[PDB]
Amino acid sequence: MLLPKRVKYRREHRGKMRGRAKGGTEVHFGEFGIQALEASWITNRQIEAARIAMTRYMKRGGKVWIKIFPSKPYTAKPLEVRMGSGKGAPEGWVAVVKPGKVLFEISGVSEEVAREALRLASHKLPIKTKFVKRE
Amino acid sequence: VVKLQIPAGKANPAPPVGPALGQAGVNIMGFCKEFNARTADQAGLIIPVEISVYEDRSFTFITKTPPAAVLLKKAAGIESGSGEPNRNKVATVKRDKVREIAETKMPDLNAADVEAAMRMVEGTARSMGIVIE
Amino acid sequence: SRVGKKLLEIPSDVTVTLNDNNTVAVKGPKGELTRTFHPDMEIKVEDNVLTVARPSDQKEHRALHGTTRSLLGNMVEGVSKGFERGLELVGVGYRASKSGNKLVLNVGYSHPVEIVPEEGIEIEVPSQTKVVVKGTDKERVGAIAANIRAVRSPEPYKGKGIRYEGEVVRRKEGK
Amino acid sequence: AIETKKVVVEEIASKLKESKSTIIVDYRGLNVSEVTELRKQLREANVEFKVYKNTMTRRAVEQAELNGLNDFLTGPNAIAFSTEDVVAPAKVLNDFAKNHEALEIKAGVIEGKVSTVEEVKAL
Amino acid sequence: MKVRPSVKPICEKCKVIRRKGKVMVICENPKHKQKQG
RNA sequence: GCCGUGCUAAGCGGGGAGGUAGCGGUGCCCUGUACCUGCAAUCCGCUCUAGCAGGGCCGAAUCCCUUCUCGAGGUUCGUUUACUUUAAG
RNA sequence: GUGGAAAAGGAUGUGGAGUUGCUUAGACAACCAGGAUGUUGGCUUAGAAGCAGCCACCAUUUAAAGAGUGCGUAAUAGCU
Repeated sequence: MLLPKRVKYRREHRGKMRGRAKGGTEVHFGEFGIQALEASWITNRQIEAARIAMTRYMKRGGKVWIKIFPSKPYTAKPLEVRMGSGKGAPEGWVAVVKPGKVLFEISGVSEEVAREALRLASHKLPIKTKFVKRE
Repeated sequence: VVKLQIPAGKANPAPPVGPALGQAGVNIMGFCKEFNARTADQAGLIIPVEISVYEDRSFTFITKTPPAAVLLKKAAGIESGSGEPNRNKVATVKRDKVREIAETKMPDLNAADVEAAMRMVEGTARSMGIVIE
Repeated sequence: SRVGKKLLEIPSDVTVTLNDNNTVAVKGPKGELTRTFHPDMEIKVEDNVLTVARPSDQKEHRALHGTTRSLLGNMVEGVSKGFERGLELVGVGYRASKSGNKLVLNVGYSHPVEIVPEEGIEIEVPSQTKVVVKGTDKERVGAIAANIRAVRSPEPYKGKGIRYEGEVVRRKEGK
Repeated sequence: AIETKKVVVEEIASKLKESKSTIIVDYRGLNVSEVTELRKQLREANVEFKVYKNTMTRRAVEQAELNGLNDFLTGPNAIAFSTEDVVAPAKVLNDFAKNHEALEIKAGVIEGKVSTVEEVKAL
Repeated sequence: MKVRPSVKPICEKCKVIRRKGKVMVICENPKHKQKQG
């Protein structure tokens, strides 16, 4: 449940994704990070489910270090209506994710338990995913 | 061979030991007099008795020294020791008492020396947190 | 860590011959066993020395090269001494006995079960419960033993029916 | 791998000042037998006798080549090594002979160990 | 059997056998017997 | 101890397919002439083996142990009837 | 029968390119031996001693025994 408390315009374009991420190409703040390889939309519920997976498995840590925040609203028309007559109502929020984006960062937890936590939470996201460690 | 930690209180009835004495092939009541005669030398304690049956159907009974930390409860004054490890420490035992307890089991133990014996009693006492002075 | 290039030897008085390119016939004191392989293998018989030779070392050539030496060695002690599988049967009324050249079982069923050995592999009853199969080839002895076990496989709740000599069976408690 | 070289050279330093040794085969290692043997050698003599068992050919030839090149028979299998600096054994060797012959496992009917020169009938 | 398209060893006694085109597992515990597809 | 005055309690059935190296019990047979409600079997009270709450007991032991019994069941054999079901002749 | 229809996920399928400990002072397996003592770890079960858990992480000569990974009504067995 991650919410921008105020937005200029509550309806905006769906946008196009292509190419790698502009920033967040390296894990810098924690010591083990997780990376996206394929670009897609990731929602509030997916961020929250991954965070509950990581925190509840590790039961300890410095902190969780979510590295993306959803700002894009997406809209839906009400069900079974003739298509047109204006853009629909805002339904939820989406963090746009390009490849080469670190999604979650981990510090202070050892090798195999960090590997297990990140696998357990990367199974809860729709995108193909790779582990990474800090240089 | 079987082991039985027979106390000095009661060795007669069937609910405590029963078939452990029954299935050995030796009469249970026939050796209770010898068991009580051996126990009355060290009465007030729990003596382990090993019962061994040879190939010639001969029965041998060997009594041994009582287990460790039996006198530690009497030195503490509390019958049941602290079940929480190493933070509830009531029993403060002098090293003279530790040396006496080791000296009582110089024949029974297979430890090398008195230093090995005080290491043995440290390893036993560290489970319930008994202070050795 | 290799079983393929180790050496196997005829222990005593067991005759071996190669009558066709990859058909080997072995006559020991008990009987004669003859088998046929694909021609990619190579077998050479020195006096009390058997050597195997593969043309190339690759994934399934390694497998066949190992298994032909294992097979020939296993059948040569089989033709040397024969081989035993014992079968116990556990139950208060379960019975198995010998009827002529056949074996009869009565375990749970209204009809008795008949086993007819045809390949000259013997079955004997030293006791009512213990039964033994004795034969030349490990494959056929295992097949007959499995055929006896399939009459009644052992059941988990009470140890019952046919079982092997020393294997463990699963114990499930029924309340 | 050089820790092997340290334990080799300290065992050479032990066996150089070692005067006598006794054949013990490390098979049939039953607990009552080995505890009674160790307690009775504690009774008989000092603790100088060792429980070391490693008998690979890199060890025995390296011990033999400086002194006592008779370890070819003790090369295979497993033979524990006993070191005796204090008092010449005689009644101790007779004790080993009698408790090997009156049950309590065998020693190979005296394989022999070269104290200065000994191959046969260490008594 | 457990016909599941995800087959992984549950307990450490399990070992995987590549059999007939379907990667099964076999274990002493019969509950841990499964085969994909 | 002749006994009398104010009062009691251990205790008021077991055996034999039973359950824990564990007693009681809601099949079964017995003497019953010894009391009643509940819990208690793909189960409950429960551990010197007494099933757990109260009361009907003059009230202490003839009812706590000892030849004081055969007998009412659990048995390798029953070649001694004979029935009944599958088959070596 | 891919070619000649399709995903998250699963795998000792297989061909290439690497990295890393053992690597003949004898490795990984196989077989033969070893598996104890304080100590039956407490304390609720007069049953638990690995058969539930407040719970330690000792020392012996061991480079072998951890107060323990396993048939086991609860220990006691060919057993790992």
